[PDB]
Amino acid sequence: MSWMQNLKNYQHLRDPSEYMSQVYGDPLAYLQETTKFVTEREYYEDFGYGECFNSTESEVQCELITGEFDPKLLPYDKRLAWHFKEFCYKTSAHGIPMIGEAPLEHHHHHH
Repeated sequence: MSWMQNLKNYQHLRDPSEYMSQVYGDPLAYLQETTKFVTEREYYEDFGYGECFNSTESEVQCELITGEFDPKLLPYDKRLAWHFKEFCYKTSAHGIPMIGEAPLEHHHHHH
């Protein structure tokens, strides 16, 4: 699984694999990250709750940690830190469950 970090640790190539290892759920998530690398309407509009805010079967427990979301092993740029960590490795769930602007906009989820 360490290959996931090995790709996402740096941005030298346009290979989608770096972002396919970033997000494990809905294609739209790492699709927008592949074309942008930064926040986007669709990137947090259909998202908000799940492994990486996604609506797919939780398998690696991103709500706490996966073993690939280790802060010591993943380099953090300003844009990387905000988008990557908050979307995937965010453990909290407050009034803003999105990457940025969420005026009481909570995506459907179950407790």
